[PDB]
Amino acid sequence: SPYKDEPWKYLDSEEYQNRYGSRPVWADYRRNHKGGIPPQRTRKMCIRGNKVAGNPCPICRDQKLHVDFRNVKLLEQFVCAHTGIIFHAPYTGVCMKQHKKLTQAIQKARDHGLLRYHIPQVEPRDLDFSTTHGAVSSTPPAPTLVSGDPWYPWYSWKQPPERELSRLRRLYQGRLREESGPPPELMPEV
Amino acid sequence: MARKKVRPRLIAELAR
Amino acid sequence: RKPTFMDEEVQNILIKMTGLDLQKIFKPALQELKPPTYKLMTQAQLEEATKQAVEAAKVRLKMPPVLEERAPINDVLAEDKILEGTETAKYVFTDISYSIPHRERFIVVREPSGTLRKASWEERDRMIQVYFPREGRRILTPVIFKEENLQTMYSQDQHVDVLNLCVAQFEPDSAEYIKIHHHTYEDIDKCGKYDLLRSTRHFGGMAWYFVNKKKIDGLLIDQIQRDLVSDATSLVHLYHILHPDGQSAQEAKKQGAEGLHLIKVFAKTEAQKGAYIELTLQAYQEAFITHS
Amino acid sequence: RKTRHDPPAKSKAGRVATPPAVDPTEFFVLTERYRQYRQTVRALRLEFMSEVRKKLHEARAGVQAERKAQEDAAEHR
Amino acid sequence: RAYRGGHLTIRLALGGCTNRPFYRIVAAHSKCPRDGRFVEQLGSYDPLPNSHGEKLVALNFDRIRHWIGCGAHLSKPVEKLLGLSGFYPLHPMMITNAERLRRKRAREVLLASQKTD
Amino acid sequence: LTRGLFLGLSRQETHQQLADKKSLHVVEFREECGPLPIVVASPQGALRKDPEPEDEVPDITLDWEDVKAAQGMKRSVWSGLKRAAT
Amino acid sequence: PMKGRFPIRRTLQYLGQGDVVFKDSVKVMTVNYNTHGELGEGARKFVFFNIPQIQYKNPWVQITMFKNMTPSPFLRFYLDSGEQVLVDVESKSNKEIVEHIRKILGKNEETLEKEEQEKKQLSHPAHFGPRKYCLRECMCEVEGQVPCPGLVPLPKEMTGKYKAALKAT
RNA sequence: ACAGGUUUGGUCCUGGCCUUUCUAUUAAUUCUUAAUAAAAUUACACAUGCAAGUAUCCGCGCCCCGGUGAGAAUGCCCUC
Ligand code: FES
Ligand SMILES: [K+]
Ligand SMILES: [Mg+2]
Ligand SMILES: [Mg+2]
Ligand SMILES: [Mg+2]
Ligand SMILES: [Mg+2]
Ligand SMILES: [Mg+2]
Ligand SMILES: [Mg+2]
Ligand SMILES: [Mg+2]
Ligand SMILES: [Mg+2]
Ligand SMILES: [Mg+2]
Ligand SMILES: [Mg+2]
Ligand SMILES: [Mg+2]
Ligand SMILES: [Zn+2]
Repeated sequence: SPYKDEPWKYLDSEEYQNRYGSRPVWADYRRNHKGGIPPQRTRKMCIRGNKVAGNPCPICRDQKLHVDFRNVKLLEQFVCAHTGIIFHAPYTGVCMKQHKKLTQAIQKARDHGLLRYHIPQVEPRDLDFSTTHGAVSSTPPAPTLVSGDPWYPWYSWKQPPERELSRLRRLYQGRLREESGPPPELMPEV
Repeated sequence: MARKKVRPRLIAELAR
Repeated sequence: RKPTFMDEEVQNILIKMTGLDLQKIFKPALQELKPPTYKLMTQAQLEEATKQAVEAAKVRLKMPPVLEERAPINDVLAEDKILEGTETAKYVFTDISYSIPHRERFIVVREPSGTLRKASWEERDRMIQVYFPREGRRILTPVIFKEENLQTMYSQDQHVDVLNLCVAQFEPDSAEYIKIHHHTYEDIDKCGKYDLLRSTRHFGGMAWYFVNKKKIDGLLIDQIQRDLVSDATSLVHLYHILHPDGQSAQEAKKQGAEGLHLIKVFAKTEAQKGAYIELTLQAYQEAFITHS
Repeated sequence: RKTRHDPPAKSKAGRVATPPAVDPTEFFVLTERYRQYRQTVRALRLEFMSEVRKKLHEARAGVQAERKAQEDAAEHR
Repeated sequence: RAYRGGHLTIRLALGGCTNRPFYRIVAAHSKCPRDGRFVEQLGSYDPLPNSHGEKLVALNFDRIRHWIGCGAHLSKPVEKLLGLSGFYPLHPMMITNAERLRRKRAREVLLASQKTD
Repeated sequence: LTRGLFLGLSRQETHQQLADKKSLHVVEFREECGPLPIVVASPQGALRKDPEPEDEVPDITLDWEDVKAAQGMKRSVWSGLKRAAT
Repeated sequence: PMKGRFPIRRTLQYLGQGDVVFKDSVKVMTVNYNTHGELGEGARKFVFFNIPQIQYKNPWVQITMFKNMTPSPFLRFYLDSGEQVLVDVESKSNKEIVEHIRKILGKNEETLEKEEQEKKQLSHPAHFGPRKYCLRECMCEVEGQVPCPGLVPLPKEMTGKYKAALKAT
């Protein structure tokens, strides 16, 4: 349909006014169910492949309607004016796939400011605004930090005395492994 | 914890 | 002794500057509506009910604190070159305890280079929200605060909602809070939408911003057109306190006038465009005489 | 997991253990690090132990505790 | 559950679904199961980096030193985790693994260069 | 049901009639409007200066169904079901 | 409630709106009152209205009634240390007794508010676990973190099935 | 429960059964792929392999984890 450029054009068009009028889209749609209590879950999808499944939902019966965040008049009809909550699927009668699309589109629209919703007043996060404490202010450098020496003497690698190496070889003779020297200071990149 | 239907087991003490 | 926003003198001026409109401050919000409760009251009890709402209105009108830009945190507790390539990501450690205030918590990040450094303000606030969640705060920066999105709200005169969102999301002394508030204050000045924030608790912020940017021409014109004069001269009185070493404040000591002549002092001394101010004040004077 | 009274397996009944090879230079350095590491942690462990004693003692017979005890007693009379 | 003995230990409790691990820093009796009853939960440890490339770790410092003060043992990974934060000195096995990585990486660089020439 | 509904609705008492028979103001406390005392009807004529006697424990007849629902004890599988439009 | 003289007093709100919390040293409260005479109006109304409220907030305090044994109604309190508190009511109304009791043995407002404040920290918001005890159940319920694989499937590079295949190949 | 069907030539009243809603197992008919959760007849008898070792000898550990719902109105909370 030649309406992807501006989905809201259809709402302002005369065709929408002639058919639906002032009342919402879902006003004239009635859902056929098994008895007095309608099932809590509507159809998953009514546009399976290229086949329309029976009585279509209000959104899937006229393909010129597009569910996007740009148009607000269409999305307003699925949001309560006073309570400010999103209508559930049984309330309108739309299929579950389009109901998920409506919820995501409405949530996206509220994130872009295109739709009004309640904003409660929030108190400031902190009671006292003080940057004096040492958690946020810089602490004096450690004596080992300015010198560049490691924080502990044993962090670095030290060559053991040769006498201790001889003792270990005697103790672990037979199952001894090849020794290695000091580790490289910096590791190159492959 | 206890109940009113406690049975006085004796073999466990005998084995010990 | 420079003036501050928490002084009693500035607070008392701003309390009566914003006014008190019960209908606007108590607006039915889009929430879960419940059936109302009815009761019988006499004339005396009605005034008692009214004054209780006034006290509740004053508490609901507590202006948010305004501060300057916070200094960046650049501190390194230790450096360990032995762990230069041990891990690829960086670890963030947060001290969590219900007794320690959030301003004193330790947030330290272990960069992959092996440096034990404190977390910056941008990441420190995010970590606090994750482990101490509260209503209205998004972990990531919302898309609503982009420049393109703000203009859409501003075109829909959503200025009051933008300010209320900014205080809830960002920290008052943060950089993002300052630029959003300043951008909102700049836009309402251009469009002359000062009537929107009349009874809003955020009116003190824009008034303080204007008195520090020496931009009072737009605000004074609107107040006169609203026939609110007793508070209009208070704004001029506020200007002298904030900027004593000025020609306008010197004229007040020289001439020593009162009432509307205080506005005339500023109109012909420091007002950038005093032609509109003087003409509007002249228009107010002739209209008031006719009405009286 | 097995229990005390069940018999062991048959295939793995001859072996006992096979310790890995020992690097002479590396093992001694690692042993030195552990000896200093354990000593440092032990001092911290004892430091935390004394902190618990201080906190518990203040909660039992601290100065504020006597103030609270006298206040309720004085109010009751 | 009534156990014969056991020692109080601070360890990591696994959680989450498959391919998405999530460890909880908890303090429980040594003889209880990994996900069993515990005394107090201290913090959390996210093993997977987020969009910011950060591995979040939560520590209850005042409570952590309380249990250590009363004689609580620590497992291998929690000591390494505490060593990284700076509450404890770097674990000796943490450094040795780093040194092994450098030597293996140095051998890898030399091996590649020898074949190149 | 039809006769009972119309008889009950025709017996409804409005705010203005209640105000006139009590000679006191009636104040509506909207929950979403806060503690704002909205006035909906005023007693035309003389206004009584005597406040209503405040009873500590009111003597009113309550329905057990209303109290059960208020306390959160009705857990039927038909009360909270989602239905179609009005 | 339909049956009863005052059905309102048998709802949860009425039992919960009475704010009289005895100290930890109060164990037994004995109330004696008369069923005849105008002087006992305060005592009888206190028993008929306030006693259920007092017992609801003090489940561990024994309350016992005695009718027509003493011509002058009175209340007797037994403490843990054996101390006996005698309260005399002969003309005091329903409200007066509650205020009098709340001051001699009731807890202070500052004590009650600080008691629940220390209780809040038990449910620390930073913990994880079941919904009944903790707010969140998993780290994936935090925006920014890696989501649960059930909702959004994970990339193949991170799946352990793909990791094992390349190691064996 | 927002209720509906059903007594009788027929109305009102009282009073049952059943429908409409959601979850689990088995069976019938049908069935393309991926991911996650879960995996449940039987306290009936069991082939075979495996589930507790570690460690310079001493020692420590060996239903602790795990498994099951047979038994017992057993218990839950709570004091010690
Ligand atoms: S529930 Fe969090 S990873 Fe699945
Ligand atoms: K029926
Ligand atoms: Mg016991
Ligand atoms: Mg066995
Ligand atoms: Mg699992
Ligand atoms: Mg019949
Ligand atoms: Mg028939
Ligand atoms: Mg089957
Ligand atoms: Mg599968
Ligand atoms: Mg079990
Ligand atoms: Mg069974
Ligand atoms: Mg059985
Ligand atoms: Mg039996
Ligand atoms: Zn559809």
